[PDB]
Amino acid sequence: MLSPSEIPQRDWFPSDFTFGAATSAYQIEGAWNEDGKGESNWDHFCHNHPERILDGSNSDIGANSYHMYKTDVRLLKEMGMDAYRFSISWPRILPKGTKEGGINPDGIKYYRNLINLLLENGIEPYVTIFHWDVPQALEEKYGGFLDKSHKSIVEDYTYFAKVCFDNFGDKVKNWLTFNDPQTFTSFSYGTGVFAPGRCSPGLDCAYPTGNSLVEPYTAGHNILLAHAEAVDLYNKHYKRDDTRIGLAFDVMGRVPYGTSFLDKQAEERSWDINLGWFLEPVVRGDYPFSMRSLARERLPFFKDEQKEKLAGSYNMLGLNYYTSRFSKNIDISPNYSPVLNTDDAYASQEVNGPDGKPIGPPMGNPWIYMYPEGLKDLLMIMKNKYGNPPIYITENGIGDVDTKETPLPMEAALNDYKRLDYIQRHIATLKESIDLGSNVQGYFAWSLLDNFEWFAGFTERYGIVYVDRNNNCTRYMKESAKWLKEFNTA
Amino acid sequence: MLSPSEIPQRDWFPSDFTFGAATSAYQIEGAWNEDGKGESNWDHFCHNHPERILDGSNSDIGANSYHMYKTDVRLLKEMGMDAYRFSISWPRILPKGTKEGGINPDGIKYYRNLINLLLENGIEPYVTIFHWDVPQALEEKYGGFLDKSHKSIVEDYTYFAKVCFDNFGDKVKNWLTFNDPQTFTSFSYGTGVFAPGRCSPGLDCAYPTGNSLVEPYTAGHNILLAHAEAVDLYNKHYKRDDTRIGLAFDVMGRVPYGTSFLDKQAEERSWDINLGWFLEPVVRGDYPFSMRSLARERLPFFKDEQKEKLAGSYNMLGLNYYTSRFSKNIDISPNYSPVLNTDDAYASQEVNGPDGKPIGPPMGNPWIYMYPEGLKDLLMIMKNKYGNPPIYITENGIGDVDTKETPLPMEAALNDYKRLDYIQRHIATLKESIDLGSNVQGYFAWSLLDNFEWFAGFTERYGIVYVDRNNNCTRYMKESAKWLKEFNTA
Ligand SMILES: OC[C@@H]1[C@@H](O)[C@H](O)[C@@H](O)c2nnnn21
Ligand SMILES: OC[C@@H]1[C@@H](O)[C@H](O)[C@@H](O)c2nnnn21
Ligand SMILES: OC[C@@H]1[C@@H](O)[C@H](O)[C@@H](O)c2nnnn21
Ligand SMILES: OC[C@@H]1[C@@H](O)[C@H](O)[C@@H](O)c2nnnn21
Repeated sequence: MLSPSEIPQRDWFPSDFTFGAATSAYQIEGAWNEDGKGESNWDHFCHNHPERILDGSNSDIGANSYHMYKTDVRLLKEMGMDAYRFSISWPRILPKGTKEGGINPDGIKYYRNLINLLLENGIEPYVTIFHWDVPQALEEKYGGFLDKSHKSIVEDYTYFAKVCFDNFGDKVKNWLTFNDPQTFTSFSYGTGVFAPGRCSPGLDCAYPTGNSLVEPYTAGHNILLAHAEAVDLYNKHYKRDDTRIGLAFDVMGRVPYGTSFLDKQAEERSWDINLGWFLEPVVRGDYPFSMRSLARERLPFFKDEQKEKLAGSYNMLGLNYYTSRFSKNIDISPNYSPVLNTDDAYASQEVNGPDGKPIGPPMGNPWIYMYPEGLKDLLMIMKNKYGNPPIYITENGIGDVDTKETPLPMEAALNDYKRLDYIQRHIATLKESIDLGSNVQGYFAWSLLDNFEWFAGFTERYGIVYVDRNNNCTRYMKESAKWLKEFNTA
Repeated sequence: MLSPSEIPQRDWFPSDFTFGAATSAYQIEGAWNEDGKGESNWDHFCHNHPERILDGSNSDIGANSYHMYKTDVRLLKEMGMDAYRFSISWPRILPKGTKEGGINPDGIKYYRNLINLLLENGIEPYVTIFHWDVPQALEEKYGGFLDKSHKSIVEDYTYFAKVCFDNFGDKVKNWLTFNDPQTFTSFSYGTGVFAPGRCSPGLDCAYPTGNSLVEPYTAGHNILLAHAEAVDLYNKHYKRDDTRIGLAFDVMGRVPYGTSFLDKQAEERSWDINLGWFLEPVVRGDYPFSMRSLARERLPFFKDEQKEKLAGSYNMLGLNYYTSRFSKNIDISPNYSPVLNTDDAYASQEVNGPDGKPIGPPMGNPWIYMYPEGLKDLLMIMKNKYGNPPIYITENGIGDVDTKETPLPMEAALNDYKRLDYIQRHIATLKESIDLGSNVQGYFAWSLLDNFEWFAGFTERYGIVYVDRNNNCTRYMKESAKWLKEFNTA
């Protein structure tokens, strides 16, 4: 519903600016036990706990992109995308997760063929090493990223990254070590809505025998140690002058709930716990002060050698931006006690401001509210506080609800003008942000394809391309994809 | 040192703006054991521990203002001062510190006569109820402001305030319950340089059997409870349309040491622990979040009733401003624990910036560096963050060093061009601050009179009027005083 002169055009942006789409391995690949692939944490969680997926489903098939990857590339090419963000399945490459367990050559051939095909079609691969799919072998051996020794997972992740660099590094110039460390740790070990489904006693998850105040910080610490080890390896033995490594953060914009200075403080604590938790370690080598003061002993300390490896451990940064929240102060008092790790921010995160209105229009699912102004706020924080590094918006989109009780007619799914409007408004925000001096360099639509949306199952469709599961995952371009084609190829 | 067009003029300010000078009872009065007056904490400290005073002195005589108050008023009148800020000696009024012990009629009569003399000369009294002189009887009974009951000291202070309102309130329209709660608690119970001289075991004070991490907060909590109760009493039974009550805070300006956001965070924590510690309770009903997060259990909680009495418990506020520091970050770490309560800010306070130069030129004594910009910064914080309430600069001045090893010749002491330049520059800053929207309404030069400068004894002269103690405490106007007379009466 933007007027014609407000619709973004490709020539608003630099010639070397990048437009792409994004997927992740567990969400699209299927072929969960084919050609030597080992079980993952998510295979295990979905198979043993279908009650913890909203529609009882799994990603045994997904979008069948293991078998249908060629048509994925054709879609990207037809839309004139500059790049494709996808992830590598750790267990597909290393079925037992370790060096000892062996490299799976069919796993390697799959990603090799995908990468070469993208490149022969003029499409740049942006490769996520880890997008939440831990080999179940490692989960059973030492709990994966829960590894209390801060050694085994770091070595096993580092070797995995090495295998990717050896086998794909000659063709891949853009790596991201981790995707959404914050969501992964908080949801897997805090609320337990993600595999393996752990949380404190008294809380509603599959395994209420963890600790929602400690385990998320343990896993987060292991993620940062792993990231720093992998980047140290990459810089020393793999990086060339035109290649880049980083990681991608999930981030909601934060706006103070009211005019009180207390809500400004709340807002700052909220940026810190969401983004700062992982950003500040890679920028300066330690967690934010606020988190140290509030989580205290539950947040591990780094060795000085590890801080050195952490500080400056990126050439670029990914931001996965979807929505924003109002941050409202909570005082420290004997009547409040944190239950979840995210409660350490002493701030409630509200959809509705003091007027009772949502921060922006609802996009249809339980959590996405359209607030492009938050993207601008975030890019200005990256510019003015964190050194203005090269930024890619590695995910941005909405999920159309499609359930057994309230089906989404294919016709309505394809006429996705709500998604299109949302994409247009966020892209236009990026131009406004560039004009203000943001070092943002690209934008990736989250979801080339309708796919398995984690604990939501297939109840939400995020694709710019529809996937008919009743057929054989046949792909049809939605209106959003048709505009992106027009946009890129004018 | 200011050029002619830069020297402030009286018509730079509104016609109802207030220029004055300031003293305190223990510092000027003398007559320490006369006319029924009870012993105070400072009598006890100086007499029993002369080794803790730099020149071994006491204020048995002070500037002899108990006997010489008439010439104090004559001096104020000659200078055209609109107002005089002085304090009431708790033990001069209530020798045992309680209702039980009785009111001392000669004490009442003294302050009655001073107040009446000031008013018939057209000088408005600004009366500080407590400027650090606790009746020693209360110190011996329950530790004074250390009272772990949070009850006895509150009742005794509130009764003291009631006696002041009952006996002087018909003539006094401007009351300050407390002077420098931060300095008083930190120096009395943290570093122990002030009476009664308490600090943690291992530290250099007269009685290293306290707790520098706890006692200052206990004392601070009792001060705030006493303030709230006295103001509640005042509002209910004594306040009129044209009268006002508040308190006065010591505050150094804070500037980030470097360009790093970490030093901006350190700067904020420093404002919080210096100013916010006592300001935020009277503004909103609780301590700053940063202090609760860092001091934790060492900082007591308020009852809901107490929070309600505290919030908005002022019609005006005093700021005692002399200097500023650079605030430099200190990370939370296993290799650092606070020793003094002020270490809870996790910031070092530096005189010299990263270029090795001082924040501003030294004024002569150990701690005062001239930085009038810091006053403007402080006034903008009061304006923008804390509601822009009516503000009086209730102290501003410098101390001229005068010692047995390096005497200050009387002529050099009277030609106090360094003091005059400092006073002129800060009054100029107030003009600039008012145009920027500050609700500042007056300025009081600290020290009508050369007086007893606490642990420094008589080694520092802060007067605009010189006091010759080798004669009969005879007063001579310095050049600062002469310029102020010209400024006020031109
Ligand atoms: O999968 C659920 C999604 C995550 O993908 C996002 O990272 C997260 O910010 C969010 N908030 N609520 N639900 N979610
Ligand atoms: O929830 C929608 C998408 C998920 O599908 C992605 O896997 C995840 O990386 C992400 N983070 N923020 N929101 N998302
Ligand atoms: O004596 C030292 C002086 C005290 O006497 C002042 O009253 C106090 O506010 C201050 N802070 N820094 N140094 N001091
Ligand atoms: O140290 C100089 C003066 C003391 O003489 C005053 O008693 C005190 O109220 C104050 N606070 N700030 N600086 N000072």
